[PDB]
Amino acid sequence: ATTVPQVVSLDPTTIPIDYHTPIDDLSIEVKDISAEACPADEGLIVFLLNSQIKINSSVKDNTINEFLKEGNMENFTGKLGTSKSFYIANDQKKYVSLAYVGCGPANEETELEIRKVAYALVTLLHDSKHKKVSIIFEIKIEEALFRFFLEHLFYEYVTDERFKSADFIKNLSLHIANADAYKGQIDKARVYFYGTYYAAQLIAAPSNYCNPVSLSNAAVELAQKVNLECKILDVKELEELKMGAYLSVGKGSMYPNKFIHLTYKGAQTKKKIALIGKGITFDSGGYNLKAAPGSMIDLMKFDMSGCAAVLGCAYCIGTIKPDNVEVHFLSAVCENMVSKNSYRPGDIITASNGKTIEVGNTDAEGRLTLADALVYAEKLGVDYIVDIATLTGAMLYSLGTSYAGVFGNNDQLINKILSSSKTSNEPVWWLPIINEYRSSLNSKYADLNNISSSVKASSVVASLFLKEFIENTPWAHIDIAGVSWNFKARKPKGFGVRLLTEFVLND
Amino acid sequence: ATTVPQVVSLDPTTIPIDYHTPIDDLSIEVKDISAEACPADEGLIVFLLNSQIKINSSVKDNTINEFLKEGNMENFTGKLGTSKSFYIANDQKKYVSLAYVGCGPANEETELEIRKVAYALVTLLHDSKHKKVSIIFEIKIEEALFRFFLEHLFYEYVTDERFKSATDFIKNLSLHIANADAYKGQIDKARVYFYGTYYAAQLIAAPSNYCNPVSLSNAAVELAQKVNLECKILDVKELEELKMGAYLSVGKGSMYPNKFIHLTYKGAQTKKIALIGKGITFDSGGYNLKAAPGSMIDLMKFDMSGCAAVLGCAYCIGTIKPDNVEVHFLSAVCENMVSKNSYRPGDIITASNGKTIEVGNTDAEGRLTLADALVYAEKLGVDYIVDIATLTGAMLYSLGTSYAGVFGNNDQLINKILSSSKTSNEPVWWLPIINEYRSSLNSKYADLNNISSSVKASSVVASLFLKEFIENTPWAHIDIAGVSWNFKARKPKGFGVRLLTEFVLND
Amino acid sequence: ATTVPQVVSLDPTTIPIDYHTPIDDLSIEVKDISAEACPADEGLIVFLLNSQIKINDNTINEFLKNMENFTGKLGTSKSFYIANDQKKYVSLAYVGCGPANEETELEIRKVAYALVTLLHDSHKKVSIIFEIKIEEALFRFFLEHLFYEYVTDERFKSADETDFIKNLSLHIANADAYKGQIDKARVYFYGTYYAAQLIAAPSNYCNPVSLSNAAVELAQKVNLECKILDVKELEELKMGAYLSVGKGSMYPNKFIHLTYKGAQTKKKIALIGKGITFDSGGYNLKAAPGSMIDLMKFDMSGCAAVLGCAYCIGTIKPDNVEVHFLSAVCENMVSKNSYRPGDIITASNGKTIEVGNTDAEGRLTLADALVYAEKLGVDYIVDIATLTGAMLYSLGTSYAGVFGNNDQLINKILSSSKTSNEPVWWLPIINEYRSSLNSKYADLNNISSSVKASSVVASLFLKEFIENTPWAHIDIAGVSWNFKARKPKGFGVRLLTEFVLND
Amino acid sequence: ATTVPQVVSLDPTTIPIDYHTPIDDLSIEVKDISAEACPADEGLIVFLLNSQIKINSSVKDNTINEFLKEGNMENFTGKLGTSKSFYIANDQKKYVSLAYVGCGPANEETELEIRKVAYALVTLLHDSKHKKVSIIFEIKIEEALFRFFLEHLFYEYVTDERFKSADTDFIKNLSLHIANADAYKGQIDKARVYFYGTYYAAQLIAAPSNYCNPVSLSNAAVELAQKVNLECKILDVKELEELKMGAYLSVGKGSMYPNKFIHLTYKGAQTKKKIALIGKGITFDSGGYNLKAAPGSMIDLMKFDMSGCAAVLGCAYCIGTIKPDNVEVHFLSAVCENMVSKNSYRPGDIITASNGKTIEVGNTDAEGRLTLADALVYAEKLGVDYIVDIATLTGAMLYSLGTSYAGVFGNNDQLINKILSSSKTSNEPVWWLPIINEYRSSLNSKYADLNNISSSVKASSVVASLFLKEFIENTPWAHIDIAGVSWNFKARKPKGFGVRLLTEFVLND
Ligand SMILES: [Zn+2]
Ligand SMILES: [Zn+2]
Ligand SMILES: [Zn+2]
Ligand SMILES: [Zn+2]
Ligand SMILES: [Zn+2]
Ligand SMILES: [Zn+2]
Ligand SMILES: [Zn+2]
Ligand SMILES: [Zn+2]
Repeated sequence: ATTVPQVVSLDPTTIPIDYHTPIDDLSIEVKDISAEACPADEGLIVFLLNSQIKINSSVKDNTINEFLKEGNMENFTGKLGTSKSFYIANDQKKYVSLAYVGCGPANEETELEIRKVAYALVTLLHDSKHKKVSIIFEIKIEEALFRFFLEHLFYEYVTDERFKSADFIKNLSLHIANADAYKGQIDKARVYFYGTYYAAQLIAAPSNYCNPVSLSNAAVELAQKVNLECKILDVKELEELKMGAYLSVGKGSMYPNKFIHLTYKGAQTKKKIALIGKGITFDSGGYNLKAAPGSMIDLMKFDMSGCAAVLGCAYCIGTIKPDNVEVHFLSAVCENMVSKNSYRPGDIITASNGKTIEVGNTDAEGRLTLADALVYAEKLGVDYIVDIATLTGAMLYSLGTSYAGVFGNNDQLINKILSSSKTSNEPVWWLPIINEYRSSLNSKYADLNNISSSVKASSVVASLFLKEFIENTPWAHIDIAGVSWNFKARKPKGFGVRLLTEFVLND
Repeated sequence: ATTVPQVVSLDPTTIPIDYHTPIDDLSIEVKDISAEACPADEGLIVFLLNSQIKINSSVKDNTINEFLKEGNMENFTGKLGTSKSFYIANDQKKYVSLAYVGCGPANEETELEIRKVAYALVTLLHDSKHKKVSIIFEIKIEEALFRFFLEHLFYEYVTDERFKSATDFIKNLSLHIANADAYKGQIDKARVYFYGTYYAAQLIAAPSNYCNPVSLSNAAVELAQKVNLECKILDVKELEELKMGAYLSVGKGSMYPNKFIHLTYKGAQTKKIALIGKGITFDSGGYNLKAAPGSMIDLMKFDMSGCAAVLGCAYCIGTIKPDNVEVHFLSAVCENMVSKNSYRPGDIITASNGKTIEVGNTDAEGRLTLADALVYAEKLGVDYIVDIATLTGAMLYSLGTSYAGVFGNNDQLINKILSSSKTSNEPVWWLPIINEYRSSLNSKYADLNNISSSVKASSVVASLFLKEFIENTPWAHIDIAGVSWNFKARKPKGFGVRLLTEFVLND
Repeated sequence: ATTVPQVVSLDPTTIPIDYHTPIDDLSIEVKDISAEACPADEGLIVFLLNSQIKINDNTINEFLKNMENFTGKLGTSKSFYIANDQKKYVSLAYVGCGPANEETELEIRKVAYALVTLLHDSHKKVSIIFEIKIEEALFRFFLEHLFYEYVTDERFKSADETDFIKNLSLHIANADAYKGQIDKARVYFYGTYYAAQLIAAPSNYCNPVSLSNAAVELAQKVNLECKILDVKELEELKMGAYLSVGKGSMYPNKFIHLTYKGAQTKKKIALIGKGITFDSGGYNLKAAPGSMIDLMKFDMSGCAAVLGCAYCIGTIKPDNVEVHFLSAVCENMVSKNSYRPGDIITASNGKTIEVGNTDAEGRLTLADALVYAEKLGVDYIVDIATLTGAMLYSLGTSYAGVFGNNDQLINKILSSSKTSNEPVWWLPIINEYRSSLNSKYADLNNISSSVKASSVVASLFLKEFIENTPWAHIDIAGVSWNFKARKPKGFGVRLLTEFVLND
Repeated sequence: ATTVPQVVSLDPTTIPIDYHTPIDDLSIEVKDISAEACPADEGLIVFLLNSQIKINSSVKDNTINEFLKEGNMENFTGKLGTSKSFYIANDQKKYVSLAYVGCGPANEETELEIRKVAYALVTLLHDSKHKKVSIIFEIKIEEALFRFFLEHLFYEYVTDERFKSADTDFIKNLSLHIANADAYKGQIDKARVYFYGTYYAAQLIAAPSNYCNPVSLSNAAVELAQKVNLECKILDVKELEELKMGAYLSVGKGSMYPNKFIHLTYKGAQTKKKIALIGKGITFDSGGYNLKAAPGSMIDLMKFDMSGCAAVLGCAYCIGTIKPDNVEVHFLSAVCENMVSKNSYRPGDIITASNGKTIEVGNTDAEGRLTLADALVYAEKLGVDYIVDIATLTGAMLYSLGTSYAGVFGNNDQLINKILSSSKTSNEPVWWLPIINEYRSSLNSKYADLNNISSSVKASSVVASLFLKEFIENTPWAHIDIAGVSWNFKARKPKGFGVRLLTEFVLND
């Protein structure tokens, strides 16, 4: 591991990462709701019900089953997110916990409803210490949405304690009709959960823990754990490659720039893919400092969410090991700071493809690092290039906090991203690259400016800028500035890991 | 002729409207580029050419035709928007004006390129006083886009002089293009579509002291008489009987009574559509006054642009008179002012459908008027309800100034709007109604709030609020807040007229 | 049309004005410091000295030759009590004036303030010894400012003749030359005091109706012709710009037009003053930090200065000059009836104006006043008005700016500024900015698209309503109100009077 | 000291400068409009005409001359900036390019109109492949404005491509036809020199701050002094500390580039006035800890905070080339960079100027006047007759005089009127603004002798001039504030404002 520079001896030198979660010690069984009815012998028994629908399945325990047949759920409505739990004596006179969780109207369940049900369920788990949990699915739910339910359940259940100064559930039974049609999703849920969990752990780490050096060290360790080729480019080689845009952003930082390049090569029993993640470990804005009201400087540790989503996907692909596919996981990591050595508003810098860029705003630094990453990616000779980045805060005013935005130059590639959004249940919406705004990026002296003089549609403008660094490879750009961080829950979502993994696997 | 209330005798009482334009005195002829070559007789001959392509057409005048054969256009390269013009003597010793206008690379022309070509060409006309103009189309262009070129040409050519304190225009226009017979059907359509846009732009550009709820409803009456449409203007008392509490609350603070415009077209019996346009003749914001930097209060005469596009569509439909269709043109017209009688932030109002609304912001008044208009429209028993409105300024940060956004509850109707966008060449993009934001509209005391507490995706939120007033009819919503007013040119676009007209005619 | 409309019975119906001041009960005499020496006697004796220069009657003329601690610096002061031939009494004071022969309007304002501070903290007989060389015009200015700082405005206090000086003696070398400036000071002081009283009057007291009634009262006191134009006459005159501004006010517009005609033994002048009794900003409301909405009663300072000069001219009554005192008075408020941002209005000369900002209303009223003044067939048109807050960032709070279309008229304003000692600085009308006032639909916009030089833009707008008459424009937005003292200066009265009397 | 420090190897180490323009390859001739009438034999012919005035000059080609006697102005008004182009066969039946250009009403042309006419014609030169051009002046212009026309023509004709990644066809022959041509022939060489001096200053200003830093800028001055043979003296930090320039040195504390004080000296041949020209030279102004973060602070354009230094160096080129007699000129600039760092000076620091006066730093973004203070002290120690400083000092200028007229302050009426006279003959507009003594107390400090800003007076341009006057004791001194006029916001380029103004001021003394 490369040594992390420190100011005082108390500065941390590694990112604490939990490579083991309570889910690793969890048994998970899918059982037919009728032919393998829940015994209700210990722990928690949760019924997932639709609005104004009564319980229809049975439990093998006579006492509990007789209570259910009374059909008295008090004021439980089945309304989405509502909950009602209580303890009751079994046939062995042990007290088990029964619970109803509402799922909304029947046949209208989407990722939204799934997340609300999983959250309400985890609220009861955090308020208890059961060893066995039984979930009775009295709802119609597709296989991929069933897997997503388990992924989100685990996401809400496992808390992050790495930065606090201060016996979980061991068996999980899932009771649903046609159980055999869902068993193939269980161990996929394990992988997708941890990849998302890994990404969130990197995003939540504060910037004094997660810096360009420690984050690159973590990618080196990751590549060894899931058996990937690993290459970390240092400043000297970056200078040789003429990555002027990427190197200029890091000038003001005490941490040297680190360009992560991991490669997965599957068994030959064809397609080559480049995944690029924005990796700004902390974005102060530069001399265009984030000082305006609402600029959320205290949350800018999450400007490497794109890089985390790529590394989380690297875990998933490195674990699943698909055949006949080659994937490169890339991220130009650095830190955007204020210093005597920082690059200034108005500076003109040269990208690795020779194009000159006038820096109209140093807080638009992400696209500068992506420009050199895109040029690097196209030089690899891949069939598709996909980048994911917390780019434009204007995403909060367009799609908002639930739906990410995808831009691209190839309709076929865009449709693959939308498909993976459906099977991963990470919502994405297609937005246009409007050529009429291109002229607002013109510069009097440089080839381009990195920000627009006239156009307020920042997300569309930023996509136009990035497009200038792809010559003729199918390319797509996913802006997760609005969806990466959950402002209400004050935690990351790990958004993008499952989306990118589905894109690689279906290809 | 309802009397317009005045404060001083100098206050105007009508909207000046030009029912006759120079296009009504212009001859338009489409001629084959080779079999009816341009004679270079008099006036202006403009060659529309692509990048790095030589002139291939011919003129019947031998002096000029010999000049063209030399193939020296100096430094004109064909780049989009560029132009070169000069005067040269023909076979009769008369000085003719020749010109080249660049249309960009070949086979890449869209509504964007066409608008730029038409603008560069009109620059030459406004710098001249020719009686005859000949446009030589050396480009590949589809019929609908060819019609659009003419519509926009006239749009840039005819200037608005109604408010200047201060015959002289072209009389013959010849269009030389290959396979000319396929384009002749478009001319009369261009004449009607142009004036529909021209008419809408005149209502929008009229200042609010001229265009108030009374004078604009008077104009709608006159329009209905000139194109034979059924007309009905609902007054305050009838609106009170219909319990339009939301619409009426917005107008409480104005010296002009509310006026609900209802025009109806019914074609020969040889589908039923409701078109709703937002009609705030001036939006001061109310007690949530538009005082923040960048709120553009001086331009808020444009908050009736939706009403203008509906009336412009009414002219087009009332003139073309299609068969087998019935269209209702609706607009709840009012004015949002500050007064002792104004409704306050925090007031709870009741809509015509019984739902109570807490007014979290008086500057979110358009959706309140549309709410009662949607209830009114659904009572008519129509097959499609489409509204168009300058709703949310957030559109400037999402799609920007070129593309309008469309929301809806019915994918088949949304796709009909998208299809109408392609054949009208008024760009529109489909944006989602994200149900996760609906709870952001909940009110502690009323059924709904009119603005969100948490979500900043203002355009999505507004669409969720409007949806609460559509019970069971296919409905679509077009947000033209970003595209209606051309900020750089300081004039309106008349956006929506041709989009909505194409919608009615196609089915 | 002459009674002030009221919302409640307690709303005031007229402006309280003090037509008599303690200065009218004060006897003033100029004595030669050498010939008729100062007779010490009993009372206050004030010494006006320069820096590092020492003083040069009863007992203390040998007290004439001690003061130490007092250096003579500008504003410094002392005190002492004396023997006398008779004996046992007085006060005697030193007050500095800074280095010798470096006295301008600034130094004398501060000297007069220090002397008034002595009087405010204390007699009936006062003597001021002028051991300084100041010319006759600045000598009158010292007495004008002394009275200005001495008379307090108590019209709006709730608390309730014997409190003031009654005899003032001024000892100065060659005193025969200054004797003529005494009565001119009395006239000039009250003209400035009168203007200040109107400006300080709150907007609920001073409104378009009560201000026009005050003009009616003033004209009666100096026999000036007075004509007040009402809405109906303004409509037939087509003053659409001026009437648009007042649409949202509960007070009807009132156009003041006084006329003075001297005895013929020639020159015709038109003086225009901006008269917005309160400027809320309209729908372009003054809500940003720094907009000073609580002080916008001073947006009729120009009208106040014009009426104050009407008093002086109506009192001095110079020969061979005809003067017209004009002010389109109104109130800029927010209401269902107010004109909106973006409205297009028609001025009385036919030009259409797009209202890019309802807080630029002053120039709309002046536009119709200028057209009105030019139709009177005069030789010079001078307007004074609190137009642009940019003046605070240009010349500041001490110097006013003057623009115009005629160099000779401008230099006459500049020379009047020198003899009136109201500082003014000449600023340019830069024609390159004219294009920024173009409107896509109207002939003109009232504000600029791109140019931030806002005081220059405003003058370009005003110029559009003068066809072919010498015209000058004085922007007093920065100098009218004394922000640290929280009172008006009455700026412009003496400047305009000097311009009229010198002709 | 001369090495440019770099953070990465890709950081530039020199300011690219075009020392050769297409104007250097263009032949220019002035011919009498009557005794040497244009032949209209080849190339492009442009007539400069006033509104509603017919063509009055003739031309040798009888076909073209016949075309001229016939109107052919059916849509040409002569309105300012309008034009009309023709292709016409001459006596030899070859097509000739001929164009009309409107200059507005007669006898009303100022620098404003001439700037628009020059722009209109650059369009025709760009849209024409003719490399021989003849301009016929059918308008009344004095010598100085005629020179200004050529200067601005060149300014708009040449483009700055030093920072484009892409990539010389220009006009080669220019004939100027005007009445009484003999009186205008001397303006040609002057316009050539005045143009490049303006062009050179605009190149230094347009250079981004990572190219133009205190080191590379002083090195450019060294190179300029060699090319034009001037004495060059660059004072480094150690000598600056010896001279006790605490104000100037405090501003650059937070920069990675060391302070560089440029001192160029011209001494004309003896056949004896001494002038000192000081330019503000902040290569980048972030504002310091008083960071430029407020809306409209234009932090992305603050590479132009050395526009004064550029105008002085551009003047040095002109004086070094023209080489007037019996004049000694000093070209000074205290160059530095105002940055945020652990080493920067803080708001509220008290620093000591080289004349002993202590200064409380009420705002670190008012650093320009602090560097000028030590530069003014240095300048008066030279014992000169006039001191003139030029600086992008107060953003308030944009609200007072605006984008077209600069402001001049000073302590000497005679020098101020010389600056105003230079403004008329250089056609760089300037307006005289007052130093109002009543605001002086607003600069007093409870602890220091002075504050660098006022907290009560908002007339910041006047206040700044009052501050600078505290560092001139007994020498005629003028101060030219070009913050509003230096940068053309609509065109997005510098003007090189001040070069010709200062050169005219030196030459006519
Ligand atoms: Zn950023
Ligand atoms: Zn960032
Ligand atoms: Zn609104
Ligand atoms: Zn609205
Ligand atoms: Zn105002
Ligand atoms: Zn005002
Ligand atoms: Zn600064
Ligand atoms: Zn500066």
